[PDB]
Amino acid sequence: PTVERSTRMSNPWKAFMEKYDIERTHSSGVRVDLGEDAEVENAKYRIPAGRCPVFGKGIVIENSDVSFLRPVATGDEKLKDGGFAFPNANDHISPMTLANLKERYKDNVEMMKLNDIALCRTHAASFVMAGDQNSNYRHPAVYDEKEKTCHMLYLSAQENMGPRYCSPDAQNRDAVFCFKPDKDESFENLVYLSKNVRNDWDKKCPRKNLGNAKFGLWVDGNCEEIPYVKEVEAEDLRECNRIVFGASASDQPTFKSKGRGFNWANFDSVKKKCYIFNTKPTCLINDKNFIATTALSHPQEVDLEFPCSIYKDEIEREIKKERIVLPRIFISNDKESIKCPCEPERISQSTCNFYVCNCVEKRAEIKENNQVVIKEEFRDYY
Amino acid sequence: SQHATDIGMGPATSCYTSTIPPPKQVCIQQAVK
Repeated sequence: PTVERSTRMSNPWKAFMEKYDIERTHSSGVRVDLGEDAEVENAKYRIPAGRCPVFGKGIVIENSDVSFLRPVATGDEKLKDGGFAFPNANDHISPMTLANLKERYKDNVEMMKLNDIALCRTHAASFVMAGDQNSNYRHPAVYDEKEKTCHMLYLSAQENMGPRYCSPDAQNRDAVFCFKPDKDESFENLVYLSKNVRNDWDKKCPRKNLGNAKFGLWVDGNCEEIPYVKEVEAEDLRECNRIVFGASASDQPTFKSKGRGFNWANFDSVKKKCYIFNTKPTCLINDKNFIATTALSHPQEVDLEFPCSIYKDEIEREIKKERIVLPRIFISNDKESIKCPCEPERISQSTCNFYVCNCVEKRAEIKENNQVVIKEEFRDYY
Repeated sequence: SQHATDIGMGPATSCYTSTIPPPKQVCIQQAVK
């Protein structure tokens, strides 16, 4: 009967971390999303294309007291007296309460399967321009989860700066307003939705912040710290989430980010510090002092239940296969299961009471650009 | 107008069609300023 260490280099966090691969799952701008081109009347237009919802995002209109959720100004009204939302129509398609969407689609069997956000999104995304369409152009939506109201947006624009392009001067009521995307308490229950958002966003996209956790990089059997991060002062989680959103993937002209950007952040709730980074995380570090957030994530919701069993499940799973080949997992809540040559270290900040075997042959490391690479001694074997 | 296009301003619109059955033409009451 033999016991040995496997040479297979995998990652037990793969299925769990998929929703945090913003470039793969959202695939468009976050702060400013304008990832899809649309030709209307032989003219080219930019529309939001992200596949995930953006929680807590709203549009701040500079030196205006009008919410962006108010309808756009029409005919007899001045530009600066309205918002961004769809205006009054022969059929009241926007704003629409959940009860109204439920009445409108009461006979549609397939639509009865949708969650409130997916229902609002499908509703807004169903409207094609009349006559000569030929276009993929659709309007985005904003679902208000507190007010249970779906708002179609007439304007797909998210940011406008520069004195020559806009007027912040509230005494110049006739001209174009200055605006920017942002997250604040007044927008916290809002859900910014492009026409492309996944109906199964609850399984594939971020929402809740991860308590007792910080984002990390899987380095041959343990979740390690991200070496290159940008530290910022943040009084609370809301501030850290607002900072990461501000620094996130932008499709705004300087233009398709494809979801690449400073999308993730680690919040130290004791030190009051926000560490933002632009490389996708591949695991979580169980640390009682941290909250892991994204630019897509809810400004306040926290899930404190760290998936403690991830390592033990995978070790036990593999042992159900006399040759025993142990996986390259050097962390666990069952210290003996690791089969460590020295005494495993007890991680004090770990709520899962994890033990780490530091004294093992490591075949990978992190380089200057946060890239996990195979060590030179092992490159030939792999 | 190149700036306008670049930041996400859209075409002049008025009438739409829902693709979810039953289809119905919806038109904006007043033209957008």
